[PDB]
Amino acid sequence: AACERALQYKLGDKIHGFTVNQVTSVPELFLTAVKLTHDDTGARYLHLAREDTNNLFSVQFRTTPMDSTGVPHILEHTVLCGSQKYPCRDPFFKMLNRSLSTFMNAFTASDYTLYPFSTQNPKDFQNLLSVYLDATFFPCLRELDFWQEGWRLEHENPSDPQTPLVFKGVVFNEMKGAFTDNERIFSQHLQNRLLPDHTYSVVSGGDPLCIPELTWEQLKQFHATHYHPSNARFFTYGNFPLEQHLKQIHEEALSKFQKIEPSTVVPAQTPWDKPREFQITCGPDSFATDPSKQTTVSVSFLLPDITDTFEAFTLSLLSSLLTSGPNSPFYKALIESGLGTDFSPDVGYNGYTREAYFSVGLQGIVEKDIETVRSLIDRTIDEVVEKGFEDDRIEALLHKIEIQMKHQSTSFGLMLTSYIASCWNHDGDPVELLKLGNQLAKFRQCLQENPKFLQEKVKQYFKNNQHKLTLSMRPDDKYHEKQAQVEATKLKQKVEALSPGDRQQIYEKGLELRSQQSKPQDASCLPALKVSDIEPTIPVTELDVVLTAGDIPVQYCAQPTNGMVYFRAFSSLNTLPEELRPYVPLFCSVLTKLGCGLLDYREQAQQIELKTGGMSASPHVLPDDSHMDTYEQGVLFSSLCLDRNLPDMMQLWSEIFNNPCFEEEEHFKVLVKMTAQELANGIPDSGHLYASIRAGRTLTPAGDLQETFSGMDQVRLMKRIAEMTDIKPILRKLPRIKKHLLNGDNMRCSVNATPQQMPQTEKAVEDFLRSIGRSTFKPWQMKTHFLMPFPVNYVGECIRTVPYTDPDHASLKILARLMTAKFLHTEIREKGGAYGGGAKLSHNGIFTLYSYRDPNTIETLQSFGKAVDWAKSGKFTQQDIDEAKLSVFSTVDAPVAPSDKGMDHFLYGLSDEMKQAHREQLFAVSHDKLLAVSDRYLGTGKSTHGLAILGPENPKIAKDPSWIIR
Repeated sequence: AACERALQYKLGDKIHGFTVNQVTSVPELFLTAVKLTHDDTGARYLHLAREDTNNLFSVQFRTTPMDSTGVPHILEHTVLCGSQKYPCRDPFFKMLNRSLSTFMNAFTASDYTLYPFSTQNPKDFQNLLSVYLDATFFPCLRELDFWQEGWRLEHENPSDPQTPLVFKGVVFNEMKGAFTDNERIFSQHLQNRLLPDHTYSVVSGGDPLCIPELTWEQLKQFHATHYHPSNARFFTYGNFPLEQHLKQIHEEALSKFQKIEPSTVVPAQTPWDKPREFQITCGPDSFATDPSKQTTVSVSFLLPDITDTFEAFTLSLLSSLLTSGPNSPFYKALIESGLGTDFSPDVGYNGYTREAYFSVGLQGIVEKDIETVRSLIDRTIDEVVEKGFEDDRIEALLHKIEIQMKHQSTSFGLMLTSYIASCWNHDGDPVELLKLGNQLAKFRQCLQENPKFLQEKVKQYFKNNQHKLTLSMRPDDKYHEKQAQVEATKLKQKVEALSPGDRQQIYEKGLELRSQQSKPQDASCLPALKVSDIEPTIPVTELDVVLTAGDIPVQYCAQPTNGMVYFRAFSSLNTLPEELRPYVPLFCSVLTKLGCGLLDYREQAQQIELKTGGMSASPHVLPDDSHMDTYEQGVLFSSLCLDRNLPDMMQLWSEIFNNPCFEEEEHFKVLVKMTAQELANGIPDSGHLYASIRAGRTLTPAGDLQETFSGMDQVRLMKRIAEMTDIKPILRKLPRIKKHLLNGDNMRCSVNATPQQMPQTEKAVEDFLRSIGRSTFKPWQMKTHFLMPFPVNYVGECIRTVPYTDPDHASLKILARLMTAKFLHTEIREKGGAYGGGAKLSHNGIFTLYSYRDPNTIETLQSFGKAVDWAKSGKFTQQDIDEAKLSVFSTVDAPVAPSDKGMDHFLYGLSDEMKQAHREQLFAVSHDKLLAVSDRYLGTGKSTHGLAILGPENPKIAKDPSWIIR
């Protein structure tokens, strides 16, 4: 096994130029941690050897910007457009089709950047590790790649010099979209204000007004100073041997550098002595939203540095105690006070920065109450100092921590790297941060030996700490108007300062960039795989449906879930009246948080968090793979629990079915308002999803109903519901849904658990099931534009293909991945400047066309017209089809955690006879078939086309009478 061998490194062993410094076991996580340092370049290596296939490698570079120009983000964003060993254009989004990797993506945060990737096939791991090593340590920083990828000047047509020069770029629109997010605006301003001393004072992502002050030479110097491997943290996770990683790294990249000192350390923020206060302004509230109540307030403190692991542990626990749940002091003080609608952005602990900053505050309040809120918060802290915390809540919190320690996930390496990145960015020993068990034992001991421990901590960091702050934000109806005007003024200031020779230079450089883009060029220099590497057969999983008292089919699975238990239960909806369908999402939202039998919502929530590890309920619409318009709707009462707490949880579920409290009204108002706000916030960050859903509404009964359950109609409805003052008519609906959905008539349960816990689970599930009651489609074309005050655009469009078992559906899943990887990724992201775009084939058979953060709309609708023409013409080689197969078979074979194998058969009904049937219709894909399927479905007049676009108002779009404006 990986762990046993990995526990066999002796202190002081030289391994391919590395050195052994510390090895430790982590049994609560079942892994082994190894710390190594290179004898010359000083880069740190962390190896988390753990017996899981999906291995991960990540390289980290501390990027400490000193301005808002946005240099570290663009340096990260551009080194994915060539290098020395692979001078081909775009090595990254070409290796997205020459690898079996399930994750391959890169991140950049305030004071660091980090390139991880995780995969399962060792040869593919070696290939992509070489690609990253070369494409970060030795990139050819073409100025034209900076022009394409960062910011540049360009006419409305690089061929015509008679149209004005505007800014273009991908990072530019990326940040425009990122700061379309009011939460992000607030958090950015808060971090800048509370930490104004040093690098956190400036927008490391670059402000959409301060990007143009960045020049190519600055970028090259930032790279030459920051990406030297003395600023390199290497982190690898999984079962592949260590010698491979170290040998490849040392004898590929590290040998060509020498030791420097990375004078980049972020210094401590100076302590204030007087509480401060500020004011920021943001964009308006989406649609019909009362202008009065849109203010936001915070009171954010300053916690110690995260070099001391235990102090940060204790303060994280304390913040969770103070903020989370209807049993927390600030929930009772602030949330139920009737002023706000939710907590503030970044509420609770935030250890992202060098020093943690607790935050707390409302939003949706009226301005005149700000001092009120402040007083509340201040007063509330006082109360805690004189009371403390109820012991049962502490026990529930520790139980939840234990659950999150034990629950097995598919992507453990990614979570480990994204969890230790911040703490290890600042010379902090990361092994100590992995040992949750040791620190929980320490926490229990320290809490027991002194009863007032948490009271003293709250006093020390909330009473006697002067580094407070009180930020307050207000909506401006013309915030983005002002941003556009100042950007236009900056454009004019930058343009008139240019000689005609430089104008001709810009024009010729734009033409050369266009040539470098649209020229069909080579990619053979990169390593790759073959479809002879995709495994031919997948192992089968053991299922055993067991009818239990008396017609309830109850699947079971025996997985190594580490002593945890995963109950699930799908209950249908066919007998429900049609008029109560829209509120079914609301019913599921409030079902598990209103009162169960003899308990009230605070007691029930304390139970739920004491016994289980979460108890949700969320409607699904599952389509059928033997007919186009056959769908099974229904709610999925998922759950989770430790082994011992199994009957208790099950009793809870019975209580939730038999006796839900539909008369607690104040907490229902609170939950409705809070969740409606939470749905109103999210429309930007998932604009393409909403657009695609509204487009595909009219194609499929399943599509229309999924639009009702999660489309824009849902947020519209919830906004209408949280506005009302009389919530009686809505709370009088819930019994009518409980009497149709909380029974055992049309219900199929499921269980995942270790075999040793299988008979006890049999008994408990049967007890629960005995403890419950036992009582033409014509596709049609619609267009729709949603007026949304955003800078960037979100475009959707759908096509109606054939469902899963149809032979043609198999080939389309290669074409859809083919168009994205070759044609759409170029004519949308690299040319149109968007953040993302392409096509997918939904499991139901909807060929959807989407765009993510698109500066333009009509071109993309036309770029989609050129998408079918390019495919129908067959202008792709045979290896291109070999590329798509390698891609899809890295998506279809994405590893599944013990918690869900197999939930596809339980939900969608895919027996391993039908998966292998489809898996071989994909190996049987040839050039002639892609031509045969493309001209059949995607052609004009061959299907129905539903369109939907989210974005700012546009003259041409609003003109066409063939469009609907909403």
